[PDB]
Amino acid sequence: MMFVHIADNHLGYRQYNLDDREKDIYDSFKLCIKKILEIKPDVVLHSGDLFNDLRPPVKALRIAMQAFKKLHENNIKVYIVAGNHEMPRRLGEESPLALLKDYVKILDGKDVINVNGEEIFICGTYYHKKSKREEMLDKLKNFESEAKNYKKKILMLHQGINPYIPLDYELEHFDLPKFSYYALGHIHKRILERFNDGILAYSGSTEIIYRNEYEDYKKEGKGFYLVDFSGNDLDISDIEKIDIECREFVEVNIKDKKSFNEAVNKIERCKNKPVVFGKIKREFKPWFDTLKDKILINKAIIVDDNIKELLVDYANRQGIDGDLVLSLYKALLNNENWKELLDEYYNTKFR
Amino acid sequence: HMMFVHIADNHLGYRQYNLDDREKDIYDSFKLCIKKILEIKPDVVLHSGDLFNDLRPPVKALRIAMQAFKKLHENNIKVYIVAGNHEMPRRLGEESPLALLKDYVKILDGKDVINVNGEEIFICGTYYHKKSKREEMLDKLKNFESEAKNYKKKILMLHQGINPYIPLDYELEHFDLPKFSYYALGHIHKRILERFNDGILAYSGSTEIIYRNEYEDYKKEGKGFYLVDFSGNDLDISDIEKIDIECREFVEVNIKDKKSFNEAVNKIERCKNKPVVFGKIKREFKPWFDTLKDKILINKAIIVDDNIKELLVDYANRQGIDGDLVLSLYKALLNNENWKELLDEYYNTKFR
Amino acid sequence: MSMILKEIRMNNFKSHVNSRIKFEKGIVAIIGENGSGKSSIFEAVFFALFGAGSNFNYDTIITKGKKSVYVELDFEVNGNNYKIIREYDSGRGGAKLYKNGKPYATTISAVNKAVNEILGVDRNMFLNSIYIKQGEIAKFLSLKPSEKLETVAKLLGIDEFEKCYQKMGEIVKEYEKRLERIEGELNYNLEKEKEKLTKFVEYLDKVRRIFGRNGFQAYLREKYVPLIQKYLNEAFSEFDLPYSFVELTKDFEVRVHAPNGVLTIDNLSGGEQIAVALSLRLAIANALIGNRVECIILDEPTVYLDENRRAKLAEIFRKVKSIPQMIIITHHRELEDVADVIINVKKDGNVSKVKING
Amino acid sequence: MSMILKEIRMNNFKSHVNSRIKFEKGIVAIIGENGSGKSSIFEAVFFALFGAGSNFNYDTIITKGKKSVYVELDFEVNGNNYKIIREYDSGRGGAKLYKNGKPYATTISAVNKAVNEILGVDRNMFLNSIYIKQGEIAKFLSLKPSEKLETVAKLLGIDEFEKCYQKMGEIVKEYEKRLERIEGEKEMSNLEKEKEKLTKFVEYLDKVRRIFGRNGFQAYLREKYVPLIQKYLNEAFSEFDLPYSFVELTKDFEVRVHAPNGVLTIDNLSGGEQIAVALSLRLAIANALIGNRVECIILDEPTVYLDENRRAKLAEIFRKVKSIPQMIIITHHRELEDVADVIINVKKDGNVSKVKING
DNA sequence: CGAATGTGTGTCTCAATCCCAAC
DNA sequence: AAAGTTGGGATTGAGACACACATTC
Ligand SMILES: Nc1ncnc2c1ncn2[C@@H]1O[C@H](COP(=O)(O)OP(=O)(O)OP(O)(O)=S)[C@@H](O)[C@H]1O
Ligand SMILES: Nc1ncnc2c1ncn2[C@@H]1O[C@H](COP(=O)(O)OP(=O)(O)OP(O)(O)=S)[C@@H](O)[C@H]1O
Ligand SMILES: [Mg+2]
Ligand SMILES: [Mg+2]
Ligand SMILES: [Mg+2]
Ligand SMILES: [Mg+2]
Repeated sequence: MMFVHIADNHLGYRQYNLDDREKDIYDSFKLCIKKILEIKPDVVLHSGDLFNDLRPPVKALRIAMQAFKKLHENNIKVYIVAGNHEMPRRLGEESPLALLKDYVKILDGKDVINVNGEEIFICGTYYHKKSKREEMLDKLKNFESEAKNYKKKILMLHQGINPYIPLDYELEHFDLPKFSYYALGHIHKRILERFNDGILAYSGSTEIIYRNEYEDYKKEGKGFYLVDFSGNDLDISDIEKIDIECREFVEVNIKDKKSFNEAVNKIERCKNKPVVFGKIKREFKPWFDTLKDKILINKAIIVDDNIKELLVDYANRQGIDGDLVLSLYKALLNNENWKELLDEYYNTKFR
Repeated sequence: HMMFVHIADNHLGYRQYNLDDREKDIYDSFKLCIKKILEIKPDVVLHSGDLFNDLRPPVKALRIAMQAFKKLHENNIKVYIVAGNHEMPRRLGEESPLALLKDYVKILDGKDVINVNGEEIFICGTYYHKKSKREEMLDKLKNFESEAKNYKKKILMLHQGINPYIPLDYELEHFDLPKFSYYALGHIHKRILERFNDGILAYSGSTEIIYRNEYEDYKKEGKGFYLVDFSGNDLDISDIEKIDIECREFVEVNIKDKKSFNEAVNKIERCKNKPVVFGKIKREFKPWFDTLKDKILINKAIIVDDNIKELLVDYANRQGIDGDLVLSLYKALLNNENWKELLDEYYNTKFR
Repeated sequence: MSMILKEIRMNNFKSHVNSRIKFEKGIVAIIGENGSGKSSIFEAVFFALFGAGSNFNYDTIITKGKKSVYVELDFEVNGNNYKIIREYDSGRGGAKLYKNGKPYATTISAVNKAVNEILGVDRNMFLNSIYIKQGEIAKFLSLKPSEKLETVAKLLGIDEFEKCYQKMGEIVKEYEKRLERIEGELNYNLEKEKEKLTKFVEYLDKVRRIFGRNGFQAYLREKYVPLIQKYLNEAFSEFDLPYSFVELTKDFEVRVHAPNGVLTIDNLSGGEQIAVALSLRLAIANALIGNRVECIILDEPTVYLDENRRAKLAEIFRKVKSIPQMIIITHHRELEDVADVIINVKKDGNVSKVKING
Repeated sequence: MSMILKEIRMNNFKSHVNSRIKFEKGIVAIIGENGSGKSSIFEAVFFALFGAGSNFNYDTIITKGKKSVYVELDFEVNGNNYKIIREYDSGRGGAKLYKNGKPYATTISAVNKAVNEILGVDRNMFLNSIYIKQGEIAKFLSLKPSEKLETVAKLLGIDEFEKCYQKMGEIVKEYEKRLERIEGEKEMSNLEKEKEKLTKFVEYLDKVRRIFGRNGFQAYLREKYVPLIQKYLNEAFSEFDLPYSFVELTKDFEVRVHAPNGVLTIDNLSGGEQIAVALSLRLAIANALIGNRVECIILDEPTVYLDENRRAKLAEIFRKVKSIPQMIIITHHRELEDVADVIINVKKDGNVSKVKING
């Protein structure tokens, strides 16, 4: 009794307006499907952001369709929740996931599964924006009432939880009811920790989307989760992380002559031909062109070679009492009595 | 002892007048065409192009088309399709919408033979060739000609325009077509059926009224698909029954008098579905016609309120000046000929 | 400029016979077909702040069938709630401006006079800062050298020091007459106290020179350039454009560094110009991220930008946290998917209808 | 006027270090990224016809790294094959102009003066008639009154009469020199006949010069051109599915639009509706002089400011257009690729533009 | 109602810029 | 001979100002 938690594939994302970076997303996604089929898991939980846009290219729809067709043909039930890039924005248009309706269960409610003689409770919903949180809390409280009977229960959400993503969080932590496992998405940091006598997990992205995620790939490989829910409960031990092969990135900040030596030995000691980014001193570029074939592209820069505090700093540099300049600066802009304030200065503290 | 279906020009996704109702009318008529096809149980369905309206159609149109040909493939109906002009990818790495139907439909770019109830029938076809690459198309047609002589039954699927039918934008002539038992064509929405080169050439009309110049054809010959019976060794018109689907009614009115106003209401009431009115109506007649904006879909009617060479001489002589001089001088200066040699003649000879 | 709009109501204004539209904090997106009343909404807001001019003809803004126009506007600035009301009945016009319930101005000119000091921005410089029209995204870039640094002063917040420098001329002169009271009489020990006031008035002028243009305004603007140039590169690089780095002079003229040469905005493409103008305007916002929390209004900025640049621009707007409320008009779908509130606007019988989505 | 472009080569022209581009008859679509090199192709066409101006700095148009610029252009007009070659080596410039093979002009100013004789259009009105740049599709309609009819004459083929009106000024003033040549000058008196013979003839020539004037026959012929244009203007404007009675065109070519409860002008319309009128007007003018001025037309991103729907409907317009022999269009939009006849793809490898034409 | 207003428009100017030909 | 030098030409930007148009007291 094992399942796969995968999310944030962002199929169709064409990084750097470059064809190769668009295909690199497809391959890793195809490779994720390949590894999943090699494992033959009982259930696949896709927790959102399969596509990058609401109207993805025809190729990305074919690639995803023929992928989820294979999973359904091998008697793997796939559950999905709509992501933020998949919720229809206008009236008559449909989500891209509607093409996968006959191979994947799009979760907006409850469902129970029989796995070798045991009832496991699956529930999930689409991406709720921060405005409609009160409707979300009612959907989560309903999923709580329908769950007290089942000792094994999982929750699929495509949201941001407060203690994990502070920038754009749509839910707080204490609103989440008790579940054995949390299949979450919308943040591309691979996260795995305990939460309310269970395991909260962000499967993370599949390919490096935004540039802040190669620092992760060298530390934390990208891919999906393989969870072993055979025993009655869940721990960190029975969760194996599956790493996929991504496009290598090489970061250089060449402002010195020692920063050219770091390149070749790193560009070759990686899997595939990488992408270089950062800053390269102008004097180093022409002697750097020798290996632009062993690299994909070079998005590197060619480099040549608090007012209230600063106003006082300026006045003293000219030789004038800055505290006077500032307090006067407030007296007239706030339209206060500069008359009452100027008459004092001439008497006491003048020379 | 076999039957097949010839259908074309569905234009799924066509959003006429940016109107939701007109967008669904294309889906419904297409669904109903699939519905009628399922009722018939035909052996093969020949779709000769323009299933979708665009290269990037809406997801809804992709779902509707997919679920239709999945129904056809699961019922052991082999569907053959050729890409239309609205479906040929314009850029390189991007794919055509028809690629989603690869597991239910054979996209024809070559030959294929089928055994149906004990007889071999030759099917061949190619995608839409723009008018520039006609010699490449002709090279494909002469190749399809050599590979067919063995078969007494043969069919050709094309999405082009033939000269004797559309003078405006035709991409091939009639003599470029080799002899085939049947021609399943497309890209023109007037339904055409006639004899051709000891065979039958056929244009399956559109399924819904797309361009407004095509209701002229809809009322004469209804829109829908063809049902062909290839039981005999050859083919005639007798064993071809056209199956018509119901489309959105259109009502044309020229209400500028009260005698033309009864022509409106009595027709708007004596039609099938909520019609579409268009044309010109006097503004003093429009508001008392607005009472029927509930029994109509939309109202695309107009509100109405209530060479030089001859004229230059006519103008010069009207001002009182020899235009023959004005004109012949006008030509003398535009060229680099001698105006002096032309004016000195006038000043000496023909002056007063 | 802690500027934020709340709501607006409008009667018989161009295509909007009647419409009440609610605004929200965040990326507000107004979508519709062409001529559906999108740009017409912002012509109404501009009408509320500044009365009809000769350029703002009533016959131009009246609904062609009607004969009157009414519009009220709610908004906040620096914490106060304001309410502007403008009307034109049958030949005569009036205006009311409320501040937190009770009225503040009751005449048209009184409202216009009140607006320009609460905003610190006039009619003409309001179009180069807050309300950017169609194609005029790069207008702020190509302004006259004097006008360029003039509108930059408002964009950076330095213009408030000029308000002191002019009010100092009032202050310096008044302390000079307290000196004329001794000087205008000292002709025709305690003499040291005569010199105490003279050295004191001389002090004020050098303080007036601090607030002056060449004094601290230029000094603070000169210290602001590297920061804006850093943010300018951060946002311009998001367009994956093939250029080394974008140099910003102290005169706010932009130079783009190519590998084998240096280009200016003149040579850049129509789309690359917009790529710079937006990223610079955001660099100014990101520079004073907490100093000047101003709201921004844009009318079709993604125009002249290709499919990818329209997309990248959306992801730029989503990561922008420096502007509290940016309202954008577009006929493109690349910005529907990134907005928080989407205001749909369609037209029935030459009359526009508003449908707000939360 | 049977003007059609053929092919153009260019060296070190801005982003194009080397590019050879052939044109075909029909709906030619130029696609590419922003800054890929689309507009630069027509900056070169303008460079070959008219030399660099003061605002058209060489430093502006040379590849910022390179030091030379070469552009050769082939084209047709009223049936003849022409070829222009302009270069600038390292400080020196030259220009060549061939006609059906053999050369016609060899100096820059000789070529400059010659091009203006075959097109009949100077620098100023070639950008308002044949090469319409960004946004200026509708600028011609909101233009200044005198400037509006000044450019209306060129796309109508009326400017051919203004050339007569000014070249008629040559004759009237030179035949007056033939009087001063006579005035200063048992045999006498057969010259009294010459006083009435030539003076009444000069008064006649000036009386003919007023016929060719603007307010004389140009305005008159323009009046007889409006009714045809107004009908075509509405036939093409109704294809935009816009909610208006009919489009009225004044004699002065300023446009008034009929709404049910009012009448609006271009001042009130939205940006996209201006472009809708502008393209429909230029197509109405083109449909008018189907044989008088069968000229080619070039558009730089016209579907900008147009929504998704108007872009599509405008594409179905261009397909039905048969009056214009060759209309080259640039777009960053996909709404026009699917309707074009030839698709010239323009990509850029860093800072150098490379063209991949598909026939 | 007529004057006080900014707002735009047309047009005119000195001045600069830079291409183009010439010595 | 070769190289800059130089004035003829065209267009452009900023700076002035009467002439309108329309709002507004
Ligand atoms: N006085 C008026 N009475 C009635 N309608 C008017 C009047 N003035 C303008 N309109 C109409 O108002 C519409 C202009 O609205 P806009 O907001 O400019 O359109 P839009 O949707 O914003 O397109 P954009 O954004 O400008 S490209 C046009 O359809 C005009 O015909
Ligand atoms: N002198 C020059 N040397 C080198 N590159 C230049 C020069 N002048 C311009 N460029 C670049 O050449 C490119 C050409 O862009 P454009 O000529 O505008 O063509 P385009 O961008 O494809 O078409 P549009 O209509 O402008 S979007 C731009 O990226 C410019 O930055
Ligand atoms: Mg997400
Ligand atoms: Mg995501
Ligand atoms: Mg077709
Ligand atoms: Mg068709």
